[PDB]
Amino acid sequence: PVMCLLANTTFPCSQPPCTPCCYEKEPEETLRMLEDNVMRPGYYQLLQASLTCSPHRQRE
Amino acid sequence: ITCEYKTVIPSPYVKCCGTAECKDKNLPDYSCKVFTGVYPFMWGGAYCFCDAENTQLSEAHVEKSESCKTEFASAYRAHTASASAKLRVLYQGNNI
Amino acid sequence: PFGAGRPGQFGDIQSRTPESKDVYANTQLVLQRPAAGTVHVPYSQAPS
Amino acid sequence: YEHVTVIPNTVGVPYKTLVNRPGYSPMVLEMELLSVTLEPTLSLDYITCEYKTVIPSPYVKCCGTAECKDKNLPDYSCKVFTGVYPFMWGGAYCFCDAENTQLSEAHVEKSESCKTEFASAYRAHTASASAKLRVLYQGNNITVTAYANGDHAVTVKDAKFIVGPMSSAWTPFDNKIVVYKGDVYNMDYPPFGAGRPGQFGDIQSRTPESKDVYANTQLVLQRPAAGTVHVPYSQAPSGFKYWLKERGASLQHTAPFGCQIATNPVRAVNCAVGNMPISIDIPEAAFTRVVDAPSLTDMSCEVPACTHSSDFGGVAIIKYAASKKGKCAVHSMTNAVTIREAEIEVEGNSQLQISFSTALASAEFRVQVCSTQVHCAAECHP
Amino acid sequence: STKDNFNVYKATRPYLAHCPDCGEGHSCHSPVALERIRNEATDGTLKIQVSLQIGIKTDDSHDWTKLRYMDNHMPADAERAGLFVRTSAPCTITGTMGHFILARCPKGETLTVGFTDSRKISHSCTHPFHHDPPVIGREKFHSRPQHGKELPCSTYVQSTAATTEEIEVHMPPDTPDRTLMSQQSGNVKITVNGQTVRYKCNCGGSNEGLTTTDKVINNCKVDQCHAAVTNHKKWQYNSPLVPRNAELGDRKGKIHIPFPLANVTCRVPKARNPTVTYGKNQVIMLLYPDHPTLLSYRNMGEEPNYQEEWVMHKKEVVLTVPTEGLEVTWGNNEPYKYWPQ
Repeated sequence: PVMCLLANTTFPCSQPPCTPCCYEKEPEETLRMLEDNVMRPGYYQLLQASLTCSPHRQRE
Repeated sequence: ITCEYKTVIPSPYVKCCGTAECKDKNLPDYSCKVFTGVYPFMWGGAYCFCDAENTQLSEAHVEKSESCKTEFASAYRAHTASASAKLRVLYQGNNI
Repeated sequence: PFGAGRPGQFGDIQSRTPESKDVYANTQLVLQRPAAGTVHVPYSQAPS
Repeated sequence: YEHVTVIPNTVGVPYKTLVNRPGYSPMVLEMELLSVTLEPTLSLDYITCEYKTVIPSPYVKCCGTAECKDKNLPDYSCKVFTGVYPFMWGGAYCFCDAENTQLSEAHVEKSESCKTEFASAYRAHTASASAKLRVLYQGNNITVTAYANGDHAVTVKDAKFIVGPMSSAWTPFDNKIVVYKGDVYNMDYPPFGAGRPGQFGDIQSRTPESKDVYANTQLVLQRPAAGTVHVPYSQAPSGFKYWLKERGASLQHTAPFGCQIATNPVRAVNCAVGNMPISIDIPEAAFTRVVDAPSLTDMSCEVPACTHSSDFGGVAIIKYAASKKGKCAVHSMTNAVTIREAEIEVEGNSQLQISFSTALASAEFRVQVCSTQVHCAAECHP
Repeated sequence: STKDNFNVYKATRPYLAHCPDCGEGHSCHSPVALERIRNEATDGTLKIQVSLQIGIKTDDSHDWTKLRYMDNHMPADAERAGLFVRTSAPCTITGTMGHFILARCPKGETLTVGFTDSRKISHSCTHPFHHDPPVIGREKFHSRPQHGKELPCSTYVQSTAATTEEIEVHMPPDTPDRTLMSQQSGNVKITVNGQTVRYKCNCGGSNEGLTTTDKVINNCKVDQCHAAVTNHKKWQYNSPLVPRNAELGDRKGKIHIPFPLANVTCRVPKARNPTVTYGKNQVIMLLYPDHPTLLSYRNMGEEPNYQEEWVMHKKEVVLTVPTEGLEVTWGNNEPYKYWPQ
């Protein structure tokens, strides 16, 4: 299990709480969260999940 | 091992209406300098509100280039070589 | 030797192993005053 | 100012050096070698460990003749035994009384233990000497780690240090060495493909991950017992197991000059051999001018207690008249006597207490406090 | 489901940065500013980094026929066909993706990267760069052969995928804009237009602040004020040609980049075997090179006496063959060995 940081909490890097469309919802907050995990080994797992948008209001 | 170096230079800290301060960072070839009396411009005009008293903190360090994994030279200490031989012997009408 | 490399010569940058995080560097890196009204980081350094 | 001195290559002995820059107050520096490491460059020839004799189920060909084929495996042995009639619990395994053959086959490979229990054969050449030096500089202890080649310049608090070159190029390691866990041995090990049965190298693997291995264990397959299914054989016992009990004491115990031997990496630590030159380029700011330093007059020395030993068994009380308050360097002008204190604080008409070491029963020595000398008369006891 | 639509370009943006020569030797705030030119590839391929983003549209969608650059305050679309790279003469562009260009360039002393915008206006950036790539092997050839000697060489892979190499990114600094301020009769009127504007006036009262709504500065002149649009929703390459954000400290992110350097194989031609004639302890070769070919030779004894020369055209070479033997290497061919009878 690879862990990332958000304020006073730890969470799985591939699963940030902002999902889906982290950037579309809160662009400033998403980038701030990514900057806080730049040194973490699971940064690219967090970058992948945060910059992926598969919204609810979609068939596929 | 040795390879091509990379000069890491981030965005300079242009402190508008203030004086920036350099701190000793334990990085290879770490260089820091604060330049006084700066008035930098961007496309839409001056970056700073103040005419005078603006400072630019320029910082840089050296690290291995992205090429170091592919393009590199290795420095070795070579001592007492072991001699080996491959010998062909025509023994009983067959080559061994 | 390691920690004795000269600028612009073989060993200006030295890494004990290819995976090593910390490296030795002696490249004669000197930061210069930026041009009037220009945002940039001018510098002088001995080539690779 | 460059201060050059030479200390014996002995760890745990504090040495006092007097720095005398002309027109500047004397400076006393305490230097102590914390560790001296001799790390040779290693080239792995091969690894050795306990061998495993791989023997599958024998091929008992009932009513037929089995055939042996040349298999490229280490110590591959194959033999077909005629006239066999083996039995299992419920009777004879073969239908035929005669014309049954047993094909016995075996080969040697690395044991499952080879990853955990192994000895490495290395070619050791030209060692790089390194030194860790403690320097009492400006009332603080500084640590300097440098190669003792007389080229590697190390700067700590603006003071440039150049250690060596070592007066002795002596090493406890020979050209060929063997490493087992935390133990190193000087051994002229057999080359790869030259290992003997029941001896170190009976099995040889170039690397611990290597698939193909060399084996010379004198493996000979024997004829099975009457009516018995088994693969009897004769083989020389494990050479590695034999070496483990026959190796003797390691270099840590046998090496001259009190060498300490460590592994990961293989190195000789604290070999008390020869001397070590030290070069210190002391910066301008570290010095205090004679005029800026206190001036001492009316000096007298009294020794109320002395014992001539290896440690500071002597006590000396020095009275003085200082022109101003400040720090003064303390140094013995006689080589037969050494003082524990390097620097003391002076103020007017007062007295100072120093600790000294001497081997002399009648010790007559001069003590330089700042730029003034005082004669000390001491009757030291055994 | 669009769970595989990871697009880093939704967070990043093209930008304007300092260029010393935007044409005719004059400096400008360039939308095609040169950041870094990489030449670690032994095959001669150049990995060029620019301030604009190729293969990406303003809506973040990927389109190889398009290019996005910073047009004043907002990014704009431009054609990929209009993009050009040149040294002393035009370069062959081998790959383009985001801030990166792969190019095969002839010998030069400068490097120029340019494009044509929507308004048909050409934009270019020139930097001094000495380009004269070293020879792969022992023969100086022009065109790539299908067959030849396989030699180790490095290149920047044409793969659009970003998995190994990376760049540092951060939020851009405040963007100065004088058009935000207007003269309301004889005072200052700051119109945000749905943006977060940082303002500062050389007047009394509420002279500064990070506003999201319109603000008025009474008893103040338009020249006494400074206005800038903040960019906290976007990422930008950690450029030494752009100032750092004053508000945030050493805050930074990182993104993978296309075309990483990798070890490959370079095929080199083998020069035609020369006409060889013999003499007493002597070898005579009639060399006919089609291009500069390196000739090297050594004695196979105690004193090798290594000698080398680049053969440009028709040349007859007289070499002494000692009792120990002579080894001769003609270009990329395997060494010839000679011994006296």
